[PDB]
Amino acid sequence: SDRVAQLTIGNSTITTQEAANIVIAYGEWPEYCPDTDATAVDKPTRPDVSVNRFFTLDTKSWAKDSKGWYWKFPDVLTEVGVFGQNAQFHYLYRSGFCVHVQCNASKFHQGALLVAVLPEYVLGTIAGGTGNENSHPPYATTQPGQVGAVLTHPYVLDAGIPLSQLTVCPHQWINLRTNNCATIIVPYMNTVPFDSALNHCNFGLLVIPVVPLDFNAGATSEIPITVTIAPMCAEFAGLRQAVKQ
Amino acid sequence: SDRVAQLTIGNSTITTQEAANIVIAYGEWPEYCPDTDATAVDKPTRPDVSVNRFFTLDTKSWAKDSKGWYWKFPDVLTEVGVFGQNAQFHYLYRSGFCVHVQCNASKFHQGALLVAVLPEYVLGTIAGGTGNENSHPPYATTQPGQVGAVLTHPYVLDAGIPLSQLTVCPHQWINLRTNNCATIIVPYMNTVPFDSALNHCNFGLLVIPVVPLDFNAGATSEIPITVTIAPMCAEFAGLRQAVKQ
Amino acid sequence: DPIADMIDRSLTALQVLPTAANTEASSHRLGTGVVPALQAAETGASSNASDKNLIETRCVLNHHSTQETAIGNFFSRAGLVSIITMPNTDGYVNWDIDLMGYAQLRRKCELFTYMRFDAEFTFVVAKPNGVLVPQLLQYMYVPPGAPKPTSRDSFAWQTATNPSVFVKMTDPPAQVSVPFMSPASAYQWFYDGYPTFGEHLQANDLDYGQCPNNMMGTFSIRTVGTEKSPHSITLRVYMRIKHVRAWIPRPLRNQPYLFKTNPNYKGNDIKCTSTSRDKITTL
Amino acid sequence: DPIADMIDRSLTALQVLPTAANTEASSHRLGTGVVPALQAAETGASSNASDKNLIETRCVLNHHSTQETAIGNFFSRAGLVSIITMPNTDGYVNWDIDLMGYAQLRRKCELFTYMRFDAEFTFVVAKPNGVLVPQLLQYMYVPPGAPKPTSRDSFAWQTATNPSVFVKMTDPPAQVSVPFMSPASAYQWFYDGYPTFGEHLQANDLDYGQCPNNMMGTFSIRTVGTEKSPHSITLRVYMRIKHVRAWIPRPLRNQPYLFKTNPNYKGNDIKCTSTSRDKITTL
Amino acid sequence: ETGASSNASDKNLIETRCVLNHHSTQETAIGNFFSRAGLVSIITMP
Ligand SMILES: CCCCCCCCCCCCC/C=C/[C@H](O)[C@H](N)CO
Ligand SMILES: CCCCCCCCCCCCC/C=C/[C@H](O)[C@H](N)CO
Repeated sequence: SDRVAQLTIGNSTITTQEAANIVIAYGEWPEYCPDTDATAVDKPTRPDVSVNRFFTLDTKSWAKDSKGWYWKFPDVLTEVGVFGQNAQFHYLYRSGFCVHVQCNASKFHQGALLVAVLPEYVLGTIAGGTGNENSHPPYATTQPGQVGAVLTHPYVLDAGIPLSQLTVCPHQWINLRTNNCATIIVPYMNTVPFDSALNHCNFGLLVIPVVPLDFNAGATSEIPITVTIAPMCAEFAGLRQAVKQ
Repeated sequence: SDRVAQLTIGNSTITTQEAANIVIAYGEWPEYCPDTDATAVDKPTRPDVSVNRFFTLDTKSWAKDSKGWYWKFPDVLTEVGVFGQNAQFHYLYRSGFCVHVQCNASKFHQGALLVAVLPEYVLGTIAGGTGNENSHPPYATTQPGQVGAVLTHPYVLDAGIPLSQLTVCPHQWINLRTNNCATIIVPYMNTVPFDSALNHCNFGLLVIPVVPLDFNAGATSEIPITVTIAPMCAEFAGLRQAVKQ
Repeated sequence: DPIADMIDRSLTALQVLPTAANTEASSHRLGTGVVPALQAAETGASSNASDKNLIETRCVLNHHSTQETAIGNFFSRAGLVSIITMPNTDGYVNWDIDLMGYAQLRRKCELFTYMRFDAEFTFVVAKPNGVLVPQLLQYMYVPPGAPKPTSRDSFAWQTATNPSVFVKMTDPPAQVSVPFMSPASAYQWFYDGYPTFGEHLQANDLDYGQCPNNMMGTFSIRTVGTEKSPHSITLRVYMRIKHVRAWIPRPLRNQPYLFKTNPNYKGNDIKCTSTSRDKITTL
Repeated sequence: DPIADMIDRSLTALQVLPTAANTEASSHRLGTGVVPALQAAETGASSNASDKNLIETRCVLNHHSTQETAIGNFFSRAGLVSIITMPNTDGYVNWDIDLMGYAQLRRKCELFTYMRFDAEFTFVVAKPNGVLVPQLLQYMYVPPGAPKPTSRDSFAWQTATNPSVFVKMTDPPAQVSVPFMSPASAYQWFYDGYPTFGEHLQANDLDYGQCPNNMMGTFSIRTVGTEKSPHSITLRVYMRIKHVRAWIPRPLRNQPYLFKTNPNYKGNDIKCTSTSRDKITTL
Repeated sequence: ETGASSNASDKNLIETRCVLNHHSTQETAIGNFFSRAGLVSIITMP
């Protein structure tokens, strides 16, 4: 009786019939910034309907030998919708999020996905192979946009930390024999109450296939993955002309 | 002690030291639409800071033989600022306005301007000169944008009504020996509570020089005119992808 | 109250005036500082100087009523809106409802911007020389979207839903009452913009000023019989206006009309508003 | 209230636990429907099955304290952060403050994301073979923006505002206390983004991950005299951490470090996290 | 021209929110500004 779920916010609604429970990251709901922690003096703007809604990104293809994908937040939403406009005409933003990942398969397939939200995901290089080069990741790798990039060495997450203890972050599983979706609610986590949206990226969302996808020949060999996200309590301040990046 | 004035709204402030009084058109303040007159069911969005501020348009040049200029509302603001974005991503809008026109000259010049706000300003043609053609104004004439167009036959206002009784509309004067500014506050006047911003234009603002500008040779022969406007209680509804026109 | 930011006037009201205002007595006055004769027309307010502040007046009780200047008595008069002739030659006409075909009623209704009213229509019908011949006629009102009759004996003349009148030529003229039937809250005689979306070009330039809240369908008459009647018919339609409410007055038109759909004027003979004289000093 | 639209929870609170939780007695159980041994790890919650729900247990009162596992006792130990040598040859060195030069303290501090603390610095100084020679030294802390000394006898060594210590080699080691001095509310060891605006290119690609809320200026020592001292000096700096508050834990690094500013690793020898064995069935 | 400085605050020019700040003014006192030892003399005996 808790396997079904419905999330509505804005003018959008997500329904699921085989769903796990809802994960609130660190047990805190997202909220507007109180006066005791505020430092900016200008009155903030709250669009409160046109930015608090479900936005659907692109769709990846799960093969039999896939590595994994990552999206940087809120770089994924900075060119779409009115949230793409308020983040271009202002200097400061502050918002929570609500991530929902869908991937469905039949009763004859098998596989397991590990979804996880990781804050301050700083990428690294392989340092020129032999380890003597002070290499740096380019701008296309660190901030891919709403497409998202693939992983190269997923055992070390391309940052030197192992996959084996990634579950200390808020996380869920998409096991193909029980459920087909995963959902996390993330509050705003930063050292400063407001920040720029074009030079700072708060967290990264990682989808890594631990158990490989396997099926017998003849079944539907096209397994897609689709990510859907929604800001929660977005505020903005510091108006200035449009600067994209 | 009432010759000075200060208007602040948003993050903008207009000051004047030789000003006439403030005109409220038909004695009504602009306001949000109540529930007794509403027909749309979706919850409206109110940006309430980023669109309630003073926007400054371009600057015309008053010569010795000028005819007059007109601006169509809210066509002037539909490509600038975040108000240019919310009017492109929605289907319905509703807002008041506050018009402020500045034109200053010294104590040795003379002239008189008649500012007036006219609702449902439908333009016409000269019908092919001899009057047998069913001519129509083009799209560049009826909706000029934030530049504004000039008048051709100002005695009939290019609509068949004479200039001599234009003062029945809300209006003010800019007489160059007393003041240098004029200000009108217009509420929302339409038969329906919400409307589209790309297919309907509520009112027109007319600036017509009744008494011609005259001075002796040697003075500053460059007299500019600058219009500054500000929406008051803007609401929007009916979200859809961006359509410019 | 965690956020101290989120917690957070009409000018004049109307009154009844049955008669014109009286005139109170006054005397002379000599003083400094107070001056009602000097105004400032720059603020857009009209002057408030009365008679007693400029000259000395007596006391006059007037009982002049202001009844004839109300908008109800100004508009409730039947005026001609249409002339419809059946020489068309097949015994039926389909006339599109447009009440801007005759200039005397168009000038009065264009004095206001928005209007809301109920009408009352009257049909006076005879031959083109006033002659009378006994003849049976049928009127039928067709709403927008309904099928229209294409012949004298079509299936649309069965009038299973449509309102219709059957009347003879020798009878007194027919009269009907029509309620306020717009999708909007009031009719408007001016619409600044285009009715549709999309690109506006020189092929679609005639759309400018056509509001669909005023298009009310069509109107159809016919002779009743299935054969060809041998007489020419001419219909005249008169419309009264009841329960009037108006909004936002406008300047009146001083140029002669050219078409029914747009305010176009003749561009060569721009008529001056006043009749010209010779000198400024001699009347 | 003209608009009816405008008028319009923490999960668990903390508690003190001085000792580890006791174990209560239990018995066997035979029943249907109730099952604590079956869980679902898919929801991201850890299991809540205790010992008594799987086997039968006795009663054990334990008094094991959890004092050593607090974050205050875990971090308040002085560790080496710098080795500074004066063979540089002009009797002075300017060392930029960066506490990520030695891997044993870098691994402990990178376990958390945000940290807020006050430090305590200690300077142990001798010759490069441990030998002792009587010698006068001066330390000077230079905040970011302040002028730096460029010579052994510059005007920056007058220390009119700067905090400074004068200490000899034969003395006990010097100790100071430093408060929390960041412009933000906490230090962070990871910063995903660029510090500046504008275009990011291959010339400015090294800006990625450099947060200016952690750059604290520089540090300068010198021999006091105006001439050239004849001895080689070597300084070792040890830092304790007091009044610790931390936020948002992270996985620990299992690859060896390469530079002080970025998490780059060697891409050829990816070290497996566990030590490998031969067979899965034989330990 | 009168030699007095202006008294216009933030709230009289733009619209502001409510901000409770706890920034102390201790470091700007004259006691903390001057109580630091500085060099005044170099005296040599050759
Ligand atoms: C048996 C009754 C038949 C008569 C039916 C009459 C109904 C139509 C009444 C229309 C009321 C006025 C609507 C608009 C008037 C003008 O034609 C438009 N504004 C044109 O601009
Ligand atoms: C006379 C006292 C001289 C000592 C002055 C020490 C003040 C500097 C203390 C810095 C506190 C840590 C700030 C940042 C630490 C790391 O270097 C950065 N996070 C580098 O990532």
